Amino acid sequence: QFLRTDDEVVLQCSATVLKEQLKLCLAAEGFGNRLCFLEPTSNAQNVPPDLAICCFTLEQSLSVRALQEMLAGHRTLLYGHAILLRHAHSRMYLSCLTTSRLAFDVGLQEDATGEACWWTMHPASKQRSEGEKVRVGDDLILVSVSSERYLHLSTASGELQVDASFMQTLWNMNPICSCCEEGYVTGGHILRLFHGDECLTISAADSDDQRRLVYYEGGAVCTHARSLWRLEPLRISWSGSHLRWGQPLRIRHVTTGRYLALTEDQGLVVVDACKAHTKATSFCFRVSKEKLKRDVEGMGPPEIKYGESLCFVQHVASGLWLTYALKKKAILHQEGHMDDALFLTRCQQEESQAARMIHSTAGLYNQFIKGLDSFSGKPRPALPIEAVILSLQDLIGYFEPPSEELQHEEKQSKLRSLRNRQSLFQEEGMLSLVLNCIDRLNVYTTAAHFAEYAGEEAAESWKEIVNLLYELLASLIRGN
Repeated sequence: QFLRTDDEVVLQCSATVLKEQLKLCLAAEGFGNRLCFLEPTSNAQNVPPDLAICCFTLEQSLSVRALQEMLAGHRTLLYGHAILLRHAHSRMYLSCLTTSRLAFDVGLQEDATGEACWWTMHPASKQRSEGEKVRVGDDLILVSVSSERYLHLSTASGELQVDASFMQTLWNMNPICSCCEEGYVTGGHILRLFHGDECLTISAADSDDQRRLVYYEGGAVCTHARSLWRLEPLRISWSGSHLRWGQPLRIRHVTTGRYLALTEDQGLVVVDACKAHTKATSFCFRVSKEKLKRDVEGMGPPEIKYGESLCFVQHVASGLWLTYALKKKAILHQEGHMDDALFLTRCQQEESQAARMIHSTAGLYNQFIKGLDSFSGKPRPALPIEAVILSLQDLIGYFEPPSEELQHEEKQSKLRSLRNRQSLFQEEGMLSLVLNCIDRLNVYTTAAHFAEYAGEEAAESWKEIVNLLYELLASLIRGN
């Protein structure tokens, strides 16, 4: 019950809305948007929150003298210590920026250099004092080392934001996962479900089923992003704890961001987050199909292990089994089949990171296209110019080939990674998506012609965006 280094945590805070208390977590994307925002968690039962981009890892915890000395294993956090928080997804570091939305902005930093990415911990009442072990559940105050300001929740002008202000905000460092038993399935893990080879998946990009149906498919899918799922149990705290037979959970598709569900209309499908309520979205792993405890504040008993555990998947509300009707459709059925038992294989981080990058990129460029069609016919919804420019720039660096000066053995390995990272993006329809943005923009002869249908301000980035889109297209194609 004490926070240590290399622990996954979220930074939670409280706010009152419509005479009711709402809990909010510190979230950031990194790629495309460095700025931090707040993800509400109170409404979890109706709408699953976007937890993946909330998870932070406690890298280091140092005394004021040690941090000054560095600038010149599972260690416990003490009050007065300065911490380095690493974003799980982006691999970037939580830092105090130099821009203002007299207060700075809070966001992510490419590399942990200087004092900007360090935050000191301080007791929130008389119950804790400098040098005491920081306990799980404690309220705390966080101070930016670079600016000497508080990690602060803002209520201006009419929305909830984060910044570095002279006003104080109480923060809870709720633990996600601690040391876990090696080879066991925990929450927030990204994996594949195997049958018998065959794995659970949705159809390829631009398919006729609108990506809403679920299939058992073999061949190349086992190495594609469309087959990856994130297990999300119904608890914000200790969601990263060992999964247990019978424990309810949501199964989220990574690239599409949709949730495995049972529908009165269509049956077993995949559903939008805003329509993913508990009754429809809750599944569990069963040891068998027989007729058939109390949730714990910890990692709990390790029950399900990767590869070795054969699991039956059940829908909780209906008690229906996950079965089938080489590509066969996945259905929910009362009796199912004697061979319904799946096994689970953990997906490694490079593939896992890429799948999420696809999700964020798809949604952003789809917003950019939708905004273009709105004024396509109409001459004279703000376009995400800033985010698109940064997204493009980030992915160009992501796909950038190795330096020619690097050693042959290291070059080859780096080439193989780049190729596979490209392959994942390609198989998720990224080329068409980049192309669709180019065609829409090319409808215009010059930037001024574009300014006749869009803001002159928007037109000021027209040539930049179009060059960056072509540059990405080249980087996605290059064979390496």
